[PDB]
Amino acid sequence: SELSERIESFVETLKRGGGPRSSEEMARETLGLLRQIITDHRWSNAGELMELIRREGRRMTAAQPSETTVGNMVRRVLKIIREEYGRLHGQESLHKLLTSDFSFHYAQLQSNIIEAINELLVELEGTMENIAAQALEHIHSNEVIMTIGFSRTVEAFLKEAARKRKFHVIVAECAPFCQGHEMAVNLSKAGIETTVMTDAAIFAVMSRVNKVIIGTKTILANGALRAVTGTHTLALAAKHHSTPLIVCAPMFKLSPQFPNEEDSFHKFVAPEEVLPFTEGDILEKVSVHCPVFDYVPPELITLFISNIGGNAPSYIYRLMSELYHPDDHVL
Amino acid sequence: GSELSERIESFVETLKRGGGPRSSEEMARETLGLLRQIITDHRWSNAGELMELIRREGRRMTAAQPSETTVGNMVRRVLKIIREEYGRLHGRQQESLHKLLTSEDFSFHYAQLQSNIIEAINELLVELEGTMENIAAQALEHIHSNEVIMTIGFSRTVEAFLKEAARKRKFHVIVAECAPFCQGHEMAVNLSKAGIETTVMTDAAIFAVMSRVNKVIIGTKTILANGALRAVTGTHTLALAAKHHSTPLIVCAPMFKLSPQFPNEEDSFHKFVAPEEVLPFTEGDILEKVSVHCPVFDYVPPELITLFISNIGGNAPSYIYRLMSELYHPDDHVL
Repeated sequence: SELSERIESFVETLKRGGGPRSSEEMARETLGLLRQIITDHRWSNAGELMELIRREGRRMTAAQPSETTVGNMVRRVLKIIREEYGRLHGQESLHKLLTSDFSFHYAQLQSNIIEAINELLVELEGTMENIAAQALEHIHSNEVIMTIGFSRTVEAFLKEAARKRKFHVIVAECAPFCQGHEMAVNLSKAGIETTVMTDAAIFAVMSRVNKVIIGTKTILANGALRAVTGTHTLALAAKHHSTPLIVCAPMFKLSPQFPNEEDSFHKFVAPEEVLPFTEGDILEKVSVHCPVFDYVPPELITLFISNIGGNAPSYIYRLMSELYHPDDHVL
Repeated sequence: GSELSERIESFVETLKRGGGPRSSEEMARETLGLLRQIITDHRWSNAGELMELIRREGRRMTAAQPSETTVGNMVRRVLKIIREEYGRLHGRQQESLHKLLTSEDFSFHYAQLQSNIIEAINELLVELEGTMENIAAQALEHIHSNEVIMTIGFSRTVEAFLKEAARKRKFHVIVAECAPFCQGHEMAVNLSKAGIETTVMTDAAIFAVMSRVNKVIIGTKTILANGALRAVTGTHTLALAAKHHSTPLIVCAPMFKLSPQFPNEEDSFHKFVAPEEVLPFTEGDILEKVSVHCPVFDYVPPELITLFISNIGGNAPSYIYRLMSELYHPDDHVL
């Protein structure tokens, strides 16, 4: 019952508040939990294993829809299972239509699944290092960069680029949770000549910014972004001034979902962050809304930097085909 | 008398043959002096006869070199001055709805007229003296610290603008040479002598460098009726790149470069010169079949222009229609 209590603790942590702060920690925890589910649970065929994984994935995704990394890991494990079963047993395209199965047992499938999960974890470990390594090809000397909020990938990007180049960074605090101050302090401690501003100044100073480098929470199927609130205005200003918008996002933040799906997209938190409880009687008559995430259309994004290199949003669909099976979108 | 005719012939021959005077300010001053001499050293009875004489002289001077719009601008300014003086000293405009809802002759010689006109012309000449300094004085309210300015060709007004701004602030200026007459090198070295930290490049790199440029400050040869520009070649591309990157485009141009004509005279708009500058005569037999065109001016639509800086201050391209309505009379456009 150790696995059951681990699953319950994970679900409760997802529901109440994020234990693993970094998304990489969440992905690693999900992968470890899925590995324990595969090993400990007793299954004969591949189909029953897939349906079990689907059940726990549905529970975990229902725990917190905004946290898409859990669902991404579940779907990656499902595609790994499908690929291994196909390899040990014997893609919607025009070629397939013109040219032209579970419930079979294979004893050695489990070891292949386990080793595939292990190599997936190994790849997961070094994503930020790869992004930082390729950072130096996009920053030139005496450049001006703009960042919104706090993202570890972007700060690693900038700190690796700062070892050989001198550039200016402008960080806009992400109100109400003003986490841009922490990133600005961290970058200033590395001597990167940073500046702190509020969101309201973004369009005021974008005319003097050479390029924008941002992180994200989720990349959708069409190349759209689920980012921190205020990123849509940032992208609109960048498009207005034609400054390139670079998104430093690893491959596990890539979700096969589409924008218009149940409208449970943004995450709404207590209005105490926006309007304090000490205002008084006016709070009876005032509707306060505090979204924490924002939708960014794919046409406002210039480039995607990931552990496999640089890509355009127009190619994102292909990265969907190589990662998730079309029958695992619904989960 | 005879000396006036000799001066007129010399002026028209200098206009139609080559350069002279060097600067547009000097050309405007010479045109105004010639017009003053015509007004004084000639006998006319009515104001209409003086207007007809000025019309004939201006027609000849503009036919000498249509690309030099400053001569026509001075002629039309003198005609407007004559109209204003006759109206003020005879009775007590601009074809508005107000005049249409509330409902001429230029005879009746009045003795006090002529002298008054001369005075007005002198006033005009006075504001020709401090025009460049007036434009340059307001450079410190458009340049901020560590800015990146970009310029095309050689412009004395822009040179004075930047040299006055550099006395109290540090900024970077990129000059794109205006091929074939690479006059941007002279402006670049002139700015470098003032320690403005200037960069030189060919004007094929305008779009590549526009991504790192904060403001574009350029001169012009003529401002058209709708706010359009007749500028050196490559200015239309520069404006297009600035509009693509939404970098503000500032035009530093005096008030005597305003021409009441519209861009529908496209045939004579550009000044086509010998193709020797583009393709040398030493190419050989291929010159027999190749068509080479070397325009020195091009048309910039008003929608690509952000601001107009002149000796009367800053303005938007949407207000140009008013300024010319205060400078020229509608019946004097055709001349």
